[PDB]
Amino acid sequence: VAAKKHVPIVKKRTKRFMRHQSDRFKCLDSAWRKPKGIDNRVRRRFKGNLAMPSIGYGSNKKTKHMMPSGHKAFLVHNVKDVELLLMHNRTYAAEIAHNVSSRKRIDIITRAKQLGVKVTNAKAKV
Amino acid sequence: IKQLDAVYESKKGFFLPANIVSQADLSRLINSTEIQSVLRAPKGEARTKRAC
Amino acid sequence: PTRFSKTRKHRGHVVGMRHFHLLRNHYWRPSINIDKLWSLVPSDVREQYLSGQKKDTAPVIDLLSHGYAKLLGKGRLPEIPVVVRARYVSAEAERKVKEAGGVVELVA
Amino acid sequence: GIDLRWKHVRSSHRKAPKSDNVYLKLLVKLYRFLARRTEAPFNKVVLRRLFMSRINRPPVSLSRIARNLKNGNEKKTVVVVATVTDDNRLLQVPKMEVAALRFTAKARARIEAAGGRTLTLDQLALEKPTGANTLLLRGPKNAREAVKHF
Amino acid sequence: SRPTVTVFGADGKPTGATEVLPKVFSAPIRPDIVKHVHTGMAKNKRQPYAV
Amino acid sequence: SNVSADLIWEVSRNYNSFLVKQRTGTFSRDALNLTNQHSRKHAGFVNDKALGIVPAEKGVKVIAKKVKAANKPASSLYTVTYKSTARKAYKAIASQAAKHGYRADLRQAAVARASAILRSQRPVKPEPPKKLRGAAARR
RNA sequence: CGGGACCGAGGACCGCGCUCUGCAAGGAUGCUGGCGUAAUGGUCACCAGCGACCCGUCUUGAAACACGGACCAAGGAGUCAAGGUUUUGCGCGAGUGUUUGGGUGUAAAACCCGCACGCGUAAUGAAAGUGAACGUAGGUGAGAGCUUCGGCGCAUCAUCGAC
RNA sequence: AAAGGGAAGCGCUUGUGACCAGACUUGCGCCCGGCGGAUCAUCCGGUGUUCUCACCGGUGCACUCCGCCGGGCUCAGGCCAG
Repeated sequence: VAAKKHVPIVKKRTKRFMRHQSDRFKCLDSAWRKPKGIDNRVRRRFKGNLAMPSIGYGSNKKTKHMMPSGHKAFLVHNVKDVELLLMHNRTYAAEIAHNVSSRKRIDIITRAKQLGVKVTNAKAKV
Repeated sequence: IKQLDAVYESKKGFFLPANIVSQADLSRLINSTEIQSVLRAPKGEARTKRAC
Repeated sequence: PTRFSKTRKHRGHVVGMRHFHLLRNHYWRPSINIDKLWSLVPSDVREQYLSGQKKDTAPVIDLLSHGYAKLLGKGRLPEIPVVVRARYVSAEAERKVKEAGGVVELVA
Repeated sequence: GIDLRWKHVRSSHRKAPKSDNVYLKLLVKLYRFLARRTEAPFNKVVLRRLFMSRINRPPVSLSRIARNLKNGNEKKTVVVVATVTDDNRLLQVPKMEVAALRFTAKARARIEAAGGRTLTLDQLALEKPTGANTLLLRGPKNAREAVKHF
Repeated sequence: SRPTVTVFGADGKPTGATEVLPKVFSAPIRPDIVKHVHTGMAKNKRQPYAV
Repeated sequence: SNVSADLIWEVSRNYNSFLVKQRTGTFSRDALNLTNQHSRKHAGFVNDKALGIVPAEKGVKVIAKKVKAANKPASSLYTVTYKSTARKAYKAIASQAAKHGYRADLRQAAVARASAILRSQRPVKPEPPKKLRGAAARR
């Protein structure tokens, strides 16, 4: 069904925090690592450099963990898991685990449409 | 279930332990008349109105 | 446990005399004060003695059976006659026993 | 920027026990309620002493309790937030009403034999919720080998 | 008086017999101490390994 | 004594077999749990008086704890099956939840769960067909 | 008295008020239009304006010098034992420690047992040796808490005494 | 597929092209009309319970309850805006 009324979702930053020199070295994954060298310009926060993550980028407490539809994802593996969202169909949306077979997926989607629960990946294995 | 008492009485150097709490029902303890009759009046509610 | 160590947190950021042939069994004399003397009496008869159901009976205490050789004089005794059999005794302990009305017997 | 020569200081006292004892958690909840809803300083002191550790709660013996029972304190209820131990050097135990966190077996037996009463802290909260007619006692804090070698 | 517990037969129905509950069932329930002792005894059947 | 609902909550507040913990919330698989949330208010296995609502073939099935049969699990549940009008079901559920002081704080949650089950027992309307959108999906 | 920009946090009522049928008074509502899909939004590649030295190590006050780095995968560096010490949790408590050993076992588990022994309960002296109450276990000044509202006074501190 | 007048790579912000995730499709409540049924109110007996609340069997005889189908009305509904 439609989600519960909420404040607008505001993302302070949508770009990821890329690791320094990961764009030049293939042995460096792009996942964030804080520079610990004393002369590092990203660590010393010179202008024109990569930003570093900090708690000031944090998301709104009324809005954190919410998808753009206004729901929170709940991972389900079976019908007994999707029936835990009987009382939360306006705040939580079911998300079927990746290793659930197609028959069980049909069962979960049928039960979720009975309960009025949104499934985020209902088109899978069709 | 008849021999359990004799088993726990036959243990040397050990006794059934004394508890630090005699009445484990905190709701009865708090909402009893003996405590509630001497309490100060409430200074607010669960939800506080925003003043300004 | 390894997982609670700070190193896992730091992952990423690095006269007189000489006595030849001393035998310690020569100098074995444990000591007990008179304030713990009634603790050597078993509990029930101790309670009877302290309450006063034994006005014609005096307890005899062997300190060597309990593991003591000298009776020392710290504390005070009640007004009960007690026979104490000990290898050693101090003057103040024996004096307080005589005030209490007992006698200190010397044994070996 | 703002010039702050002084610095705001975080609290240097315990707000919650480190113990995982669920009974102690229930006692802490009860005395939090009592300290918040009563004006008696006894409840606040008892809550703070429940927060403390073992070396900050030294044992209190029956000889110490009998010493503090003298001079008009014979009818007051003795409150110790630490354990109560037995003293063999005390031959005659006076009649007393003691509420403690815990008792040793000898201390409890000798109190009951002398004719007193042993209480827990929740029974103390039931009978004396404001700490009326109470004698709050502590043991010798500096009586440790570590404190001697300090 | 102390509480009683019903004795059931081989048919799953009560036999009419009741027995006094032992005093160990009123002992304090201490999960922290149970965890400590369980952590201690779970290592007492281990076999050593070394290179 | 040494056992109470407060103690059972202190024991099982961090872990029990009903607990379902994820990033976006903590749930409970209890039968006596209204709203399926892990809290002292809704821990039916913890609390001495508790309610639970289960769907039936038609209508709801409400179980309640019996205070005098706590140590007898086979006879500890008072069960009523409501296969009737929804308004009468809500009336009887609120009556057993609030009239005699048997967990009056669970009244709204119990009526809400009964309404949710009665909604779920309705026939499901067919979904509209998915519209293909854009360039690569459309062609 | 106009003209313009940015913003709309909260979510039943309560309050302070006023111009008092109500209100601009403890946080935006009312009306209307187009569209209902890639239109908004997002990701990727590129162009444009502005910004932006190559990382690690070492040195001193600092740079500079110097050293390592063709690239990728996997491996790769504060560990364990014993002995102390401080702090935390727990059990018992003037005692405490079953597990050298014996009993038992569903068998390297779990359960049970007790003699000795270790540490603690007494110190001091090189040693022989001796060995801790004058007093409600002392007086005075503070001291949480309690109080019958006169005081009693925990821990602890300072000081004078006693053994 | 794209860029290239002696470096490329990176940050902020638009644009172009390519490719996408959502959201939405209507719900709820009244007034009528037409159907299909009596798990409507009261009363009686039994049973269980929280000891006054419910379930079960009879009683309803259709101005009462419960679903369905056609309309009408009110409210709430997506994106960008004045």
